[PDB]
Amino acid sequence: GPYHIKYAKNGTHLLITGRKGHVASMDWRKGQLRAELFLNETCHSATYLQNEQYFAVAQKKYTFIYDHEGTELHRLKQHIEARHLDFLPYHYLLVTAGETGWLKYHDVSTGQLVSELRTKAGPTMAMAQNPWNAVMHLGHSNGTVSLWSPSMPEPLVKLLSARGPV
Amino acid sequence: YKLDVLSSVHFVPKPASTSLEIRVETPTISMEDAQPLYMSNASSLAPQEI
Amino acid sequence: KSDFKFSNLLGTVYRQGNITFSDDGKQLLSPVGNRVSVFDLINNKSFTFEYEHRKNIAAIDLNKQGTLLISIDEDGRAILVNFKARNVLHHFNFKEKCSAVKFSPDGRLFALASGRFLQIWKTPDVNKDRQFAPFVRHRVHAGHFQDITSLTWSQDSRFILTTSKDLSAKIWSVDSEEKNLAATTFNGHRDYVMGAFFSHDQEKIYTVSKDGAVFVWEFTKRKYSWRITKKHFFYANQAKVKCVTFHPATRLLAVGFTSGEFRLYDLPDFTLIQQLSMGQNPVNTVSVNQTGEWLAFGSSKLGQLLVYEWQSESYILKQQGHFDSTNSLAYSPDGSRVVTASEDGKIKVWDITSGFCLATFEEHTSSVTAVQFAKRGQVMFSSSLDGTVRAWDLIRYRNFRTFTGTERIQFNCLAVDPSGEVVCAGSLDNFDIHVWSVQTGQLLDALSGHEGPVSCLSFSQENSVLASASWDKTIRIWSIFGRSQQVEPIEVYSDVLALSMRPDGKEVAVSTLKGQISIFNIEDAKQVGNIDCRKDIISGRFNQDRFTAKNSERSKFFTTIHYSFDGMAIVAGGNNNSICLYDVPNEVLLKRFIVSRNMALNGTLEFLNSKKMTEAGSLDLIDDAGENSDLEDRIDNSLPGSQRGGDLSTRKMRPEVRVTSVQFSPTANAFAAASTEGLLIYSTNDTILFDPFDLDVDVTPHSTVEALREKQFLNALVMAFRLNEEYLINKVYEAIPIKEIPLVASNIPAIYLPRILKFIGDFAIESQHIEFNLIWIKALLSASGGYINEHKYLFSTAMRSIQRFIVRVAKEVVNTTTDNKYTYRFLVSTDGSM
Amino acid sequence: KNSKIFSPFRIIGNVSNGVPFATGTLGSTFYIVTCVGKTFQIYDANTLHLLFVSEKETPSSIVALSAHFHYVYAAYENKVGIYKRGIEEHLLELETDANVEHLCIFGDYLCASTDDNSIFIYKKSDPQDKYPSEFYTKLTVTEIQGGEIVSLQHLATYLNKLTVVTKSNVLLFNVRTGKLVFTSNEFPDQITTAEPAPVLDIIALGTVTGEVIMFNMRKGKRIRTIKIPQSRISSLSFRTDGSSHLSVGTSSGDLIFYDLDRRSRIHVLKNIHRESYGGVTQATFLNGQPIIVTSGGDNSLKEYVFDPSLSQGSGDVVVQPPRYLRSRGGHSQPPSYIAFADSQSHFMLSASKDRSLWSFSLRKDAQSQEMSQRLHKKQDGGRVGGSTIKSKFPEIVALAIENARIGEWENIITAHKDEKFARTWDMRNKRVGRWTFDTTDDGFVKSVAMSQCGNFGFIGSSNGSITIYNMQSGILRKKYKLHKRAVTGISLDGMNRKMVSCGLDGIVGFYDFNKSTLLGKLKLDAPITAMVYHRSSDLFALALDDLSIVVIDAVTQRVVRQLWGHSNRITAFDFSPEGRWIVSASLDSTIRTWDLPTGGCIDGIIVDNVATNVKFSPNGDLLATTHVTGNGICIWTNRAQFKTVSTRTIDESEFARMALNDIDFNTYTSLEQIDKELLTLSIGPRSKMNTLLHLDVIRKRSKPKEAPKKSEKLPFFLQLSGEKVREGIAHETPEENKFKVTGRLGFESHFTKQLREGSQSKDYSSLLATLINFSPAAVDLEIRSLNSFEPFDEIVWFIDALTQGLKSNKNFELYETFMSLLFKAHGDVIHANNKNQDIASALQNWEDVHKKEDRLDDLVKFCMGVAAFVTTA
RNA sequence: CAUUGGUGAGCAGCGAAGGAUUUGGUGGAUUACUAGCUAAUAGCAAUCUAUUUCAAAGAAUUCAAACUUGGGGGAAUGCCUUGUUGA
Repeated sequence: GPYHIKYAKNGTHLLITGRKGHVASMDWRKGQLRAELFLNETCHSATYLQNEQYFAVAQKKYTFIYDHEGTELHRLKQHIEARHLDFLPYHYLLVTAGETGWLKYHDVSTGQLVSELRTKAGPTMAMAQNPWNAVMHLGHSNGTVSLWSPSMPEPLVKLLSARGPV
Repeated sequence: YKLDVLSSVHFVPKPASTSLEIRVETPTISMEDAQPLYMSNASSLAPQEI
Repeated sequence: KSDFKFSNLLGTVYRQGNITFSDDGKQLLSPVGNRVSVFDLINNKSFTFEYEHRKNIAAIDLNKQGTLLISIDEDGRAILVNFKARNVLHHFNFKEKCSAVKFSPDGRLFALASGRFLQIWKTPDVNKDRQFAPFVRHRVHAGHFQDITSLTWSQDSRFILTTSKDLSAKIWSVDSEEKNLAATTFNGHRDYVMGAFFSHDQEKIYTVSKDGAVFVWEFTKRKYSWRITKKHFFYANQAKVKCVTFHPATRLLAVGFTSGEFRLYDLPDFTLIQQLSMGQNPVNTVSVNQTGEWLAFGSSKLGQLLVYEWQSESYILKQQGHFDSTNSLAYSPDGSRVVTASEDGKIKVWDITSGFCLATFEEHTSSVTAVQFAKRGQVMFSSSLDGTVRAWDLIRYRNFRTFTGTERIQFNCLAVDPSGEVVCAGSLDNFDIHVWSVQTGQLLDALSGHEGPVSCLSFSQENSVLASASWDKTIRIWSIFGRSQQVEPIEVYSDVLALSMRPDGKEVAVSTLKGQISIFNIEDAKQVGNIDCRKDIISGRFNQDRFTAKNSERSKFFTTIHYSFDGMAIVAGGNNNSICLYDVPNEVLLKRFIVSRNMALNGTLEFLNSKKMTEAGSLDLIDDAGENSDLEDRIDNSLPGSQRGGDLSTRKMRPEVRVTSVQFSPTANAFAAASTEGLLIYSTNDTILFDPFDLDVDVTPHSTVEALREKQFLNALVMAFRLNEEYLINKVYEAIPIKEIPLVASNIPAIYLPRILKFIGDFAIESQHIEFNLIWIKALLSASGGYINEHKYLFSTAMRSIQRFIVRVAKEVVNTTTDNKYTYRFLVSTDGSM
Repeated sequence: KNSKIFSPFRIIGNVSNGVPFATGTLGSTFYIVTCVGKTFQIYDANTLHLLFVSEKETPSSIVALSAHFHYVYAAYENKVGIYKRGIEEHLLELETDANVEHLCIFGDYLCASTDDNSIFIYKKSDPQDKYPSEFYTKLTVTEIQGGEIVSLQHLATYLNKLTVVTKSNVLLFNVRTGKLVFTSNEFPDQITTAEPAPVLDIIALGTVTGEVIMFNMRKGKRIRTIKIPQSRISSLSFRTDGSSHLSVGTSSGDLIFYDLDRRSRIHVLKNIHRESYGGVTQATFLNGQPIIVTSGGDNSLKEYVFDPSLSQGSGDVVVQPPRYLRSRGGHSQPPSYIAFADSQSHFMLSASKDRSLWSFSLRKDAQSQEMSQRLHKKQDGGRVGGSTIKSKFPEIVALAIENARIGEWENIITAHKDEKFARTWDMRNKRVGRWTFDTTDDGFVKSVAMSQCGNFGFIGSSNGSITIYNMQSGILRKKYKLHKRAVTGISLDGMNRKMVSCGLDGIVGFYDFNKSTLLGKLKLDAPITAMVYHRSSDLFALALDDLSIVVIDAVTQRVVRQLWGHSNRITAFDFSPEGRWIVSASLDSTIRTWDLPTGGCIDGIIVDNVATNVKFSPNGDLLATTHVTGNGICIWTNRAQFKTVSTRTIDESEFARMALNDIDFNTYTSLEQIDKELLTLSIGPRSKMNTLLHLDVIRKRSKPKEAPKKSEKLPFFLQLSGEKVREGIAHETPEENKFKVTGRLGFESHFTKQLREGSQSKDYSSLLATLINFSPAAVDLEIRSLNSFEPFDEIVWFIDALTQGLKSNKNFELYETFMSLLFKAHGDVIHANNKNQDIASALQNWEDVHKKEDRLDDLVKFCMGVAAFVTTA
């Protein structure tokens, strides 16, 4: 432990990633285990891609894409020390942010880095997608929340919503 | 450096070469490390060298 | 005889934790890995406590009275120690990662930063007897939301300032009645609050953050509340604050940055007094003397320790140690100093008493494998894997000569002629032994005959033959000097790893891969003894091992062995957790010493806790670098397969406990062992043991004093030796009048002659009675000069100690006396005018 | 009765003495309080880990224990103590000589029942006070009211009613008003136990003839009756986990479980605790759990758990029988032999009359374990001969342990009572070994010893033969036959060369183990009862029959010390690790410490119970002793390890009635100067001379390579502006006229005043004292600051001061150093004015003294020339 | 003739209400024993949450922030930098 949990969009599968590197994908209702990885490493968060078949794990320095059975498919060398992972379902983009202060969008279908944006605010403290319009909200140590899209090198909006880190 | 570390320092020494070094006369205490003691008080140049 | 105790640890002055000055300011307490070392700078003496944590020390404190020392490891395990008696009073487990511990300036209470809680306990009375639960809790405070970085006591012991990773500093009152006086939280820092301090008047509170901001807090009108009246900033380009300390009386602020440079500031003005750099590695800890004059900094990466006298801009102390690097050690012929060879390529000369490095030599490019003195002692030789053997002159500290092979061979072992005219080196890739002439530097010849790499070499001091061993399962005795060149090979059952030569030069012992120490007669070339050692050796299971320690054959042999100068004992060590001392004539193990009890080292435990084992594997093997908050900690620079020869970051595996070299002290009953943590020095100096010789009922301490009163000095002295009590020998020794010393000296029995000479050598070196001790030596040598000659090896250590006293202290006195005499004559005699 | 070397530390091996334990809850967790003689211990119910012990021993044994949240109430004699975290918070002293028997705490009322049927009520002074302190009233139950009080219970939802249970019947008292609310109908059988049920108004009562009654206090009538013929109830407890179960403990050691709903017996646990020690003294279900904690007088505390039923339906019918979960324990009878297992003080081996061998841990109680007696299969292949009914090995009279070969093969030997062989054990596996050593002469084993190498085991028989076996293979190797009577001791030195033996015939044999030869034989006046050998010093002591301890040196085979003073048989004795002390216990209830160097008794103790065994820790920090009563081991702390102990002999006559300082403390301080004519260095570090001479060069090395950066706007007087301590020469203040170069009066330094004072008084002793004390920087500054202008008074005075110092012959190395600094700083001044009479005369007088101290050079040269020649040729 | 090759048939000897081999589960140890929860100078442990809000303090032109990249060659369109045009 501790364990970071992510449910699938349809709620049928559960993805748990332990900090010391225990990652398990299961159908919690039927009590069936799809995959179980004992990566001897520091894992921060995991997410499901378009369905339960593929999931991504943010490990010590690189993000890895895994299969339904747990076979490693890709090592995302471009995503460095990602601490948050999000997937935009209708756009097929995987979003990462971490200590580098860089927001990267990756197309899982084609496997091409759609865009990499410089946040210029140090490590990213929080991240959340707006399901209505797929705009990413990032919180920073300066207490500002910035709204981002892959097609703009600068934040769409900046909101001062705290006096310390968000 | 990297290749030596990788081979666990079982390398073959580089070919020997010659260089010239300049020695400045100074009290031998100065060459030592800094603490409340000294080993030798002689000079750093021999009488022949002076 | 075989009563050795751990005395001090050389080679390391700082590993991690916080270094504390004594209240008097005259002693510096520095954590050295698993133990605490105390350096007395004024008296130039040092000692390391015998007690030992199971992990590295994290926080230490010594109370103002100087009587109680509390040290805490990385798990929260604490040990309370009686500083004066050097004994452990109690062991306490706080069940958390205690970041800091501090005694109150009264001494009644001490506080603990254990996670997000501040724990205040009552100090046990040092005079009281040990009891089951000496500590009594006073209070536990839970206001912080994240781990406490540090804490500070007020000068009156009434308030505590704590700083946490919550970007906050908070104040507490030691007395519940005064809780309303101080219940404030200080906010506004962008990063972790590294330190918070009171002013001398205690009306101003300063807080410092990691980002590099200092805030001044005052109780003022906007009705009154704490406010930030002023804000100061360290405009460090990228360096972050790593440690901070404040001296209220002198208003001195010392800040250590991660870039390796520290600044001294004067508060509240924020005037930059000085700015220096100790290196490129972070300054992990900073401490201040009580007077405020000395500042002590420590860097963990290279193990540097630095005391800075900021007033005069001088260095009282400037030292750097070694971890996992020492490959060899060598005693000076007088035993005063010890030299070490390290994988860094640096040779360092350490003073045994002081505990500090006198000189450092950095000529070698690669690891230095061996070091050795000439019989004279003025000169030193060292071999290195860079392919060179270098001779060093200690009078002028110059590399006066360098020997090199024609075909670029790494050298792993070395040997020097007792005449100091021939030097021989061996290698693990050539199978030959190179020989050079010291005066000329030319390669005399290459001895051949081994079918395997040469593992070790040694010249005999008297007959001057050369004995070499190899992994070829054989030993060859070379008669290099003389008109005829002869080689006598001796076969051994297994690969020879170490070799030691008797001071007599008549026998040679070899440690093999089977775990055997076999002794051979050189002249007759036949075995005379054998010692089995596999069962004695303690080898621990590594965390990565998939096989038990019992079935493990990783190191059940000794890679280094040395004789005692009497010729009757062998001290052995290897890549294992035991230093075994054997008695040669009887082939028995006198005693075994455990090298380390640190679970941070890999080979310490024979059995590993099954709780750590899991379906994934051992929890220890999981790498948690990504958790670390600083990028430098997270970075992985490890080469995939390296085993040795690089920095610790390169290995990726835990350090393994091992002993690289062992030697006996030429001048004392002590031995030094180079290991991973440092140079362990075991000595018999304490001598609390009651070891009588030839007692009878009539012999008693009272009867000894009665003999002195009756003026029977010879009988009094002999009876003192039979009891073998130092205090009684000292009492009798100083009560003998000068007139009757020659009478007593001529009549001392030959059996007790080695004991008196040993006592004089130890007593004289630190005593003030220079003339009294010299009179005794003159009487003893004159009376029994012939006897000492007939038995050189029985009196060797005692004689060497006496010569050390005559040369290192007695000469220095007369040398200062005699130049005054000549300086006198010149001033009076010559003409001074105009 | 107070020792000057040792003090009690605690008692090991004790878990419960038989007093019913108390269960308290802190939050969700549970803890158990058990009584251990005059102290109690608190265990964590989840792990049975020791948490706290009472800080001090009570004056009298504890009779009752009750725990509520953090606070614990312990009753002893006529006093009730209140403890928190093992530390007494308040002591309640009752005003009657009657001893307390039972203890009940509900709300703010503390009820204590004395043996005279008097109930004392205490009340909280404040409603928010933690514990009751104030004395409220006293209620006494008379014989017409009821019989002897059996227990005090409080039922839930009762306002200020105390349910007093007596042998005759139950009584309901109102503590607030002190009036009898209700009296129960008389019961035919004597009530022995009472327990409030989890149901309202019902209390379970247990009689002396195996009857359990569910008495309803509200209705005043019986509700049920369980019958247990030919059994005596000792404990009762209800299950609160939603299953209507009732546990009945009996004095016979059996624990029965009933199902109240079904009217059936679930199971019976037979002989969980010994009948001979009181059976099941206490058995309590943990609140809301399937776990039941049981205790008895056999020094054991067990837990049992009810597993979930194996049936998917009808789980209430198919009830799994209770399963043992965990336990803690120790000896049931006093230990007979003890020993230290390792060089550290971690583990001890103990053997008791209960036929069990235990390994006890000083560091943590949970590590204590019982050594297994399961036998290894015979190597030959034949069937081992023994009774099918398994029984423990007989009592252990002697034990011998080594650690040179731990983990390789057997490393313990034990001797048993009236048994003709010795058994081996293995410390690493904690099990009996596979070898058995026989005397081979039809005699019982009286002595066991092991060689330090761990390869040999020596067995001494009652018929006088010493057999020697090999521990790895268990094969007899050698047999010595010198004694004709029983051999009561065997020992072998560290070198495995000289072996020593002693027997009841009174002779001491000295053998050569290597060559198997008789080195000598020594006969003592009286039979020898025991031996202890000190391997480091090669001294061994013999407890003789005439009430003496005789110390003998094995090397020379002569008695060196003989100790007298014991008035009865010496049960045991041991050597201190440093070989300097012997502590011996005798049957006259005294433990004496003897100082071998002086051969006198330095300390003495009087123990209530005779100490059977005495053992030092190899570290020397602890002393362990076992006594004729008590199941534990008494651990003492050696105060000699933290301060010096006087070796003055103890007063004998004073000790019976209860039933030169440097030499006394074993230290000597060197004289300041042995003789006036002898040259003596200064009493200080030897580096001071070298630092003073080479101060500048040492300091140039000290300076940093690069100049520190500093702020341009810096206070000029920052060093002086220090809020206030520094004692440097710079921080000197003047002490209270024409101008003078050296110093105007009222504004001159301390050093200059002393120099001027000395010149007039013709004595610079005061100034020389302060020169030696001055720091090296201060000394250089003062000499440099001396007046160097005509008439050169201060330079002349300084030379005179140093010349006087050389006459003393003390601190001469420093006076030489001060003179060298004078020439360094003012040599040109002296050279220019060498003809001046004042300077010349001062210099000449210095030379006359200085000329005498050349004898040191002659001694120094001689010693090297001979020492170099002696060591070389 | 030898098997220290396999598979069996039987003795001598050992031998107390049987003996041998294998195996699932749980418990205690595997570091040195100061008790549970919380919003913690005290409460709770049956929780309150029907006082849980106010007040005070708290915002660096650091308005800097990939120390984080396998090598060679490029980079239309992107992105970064610099200038420039019109508002």
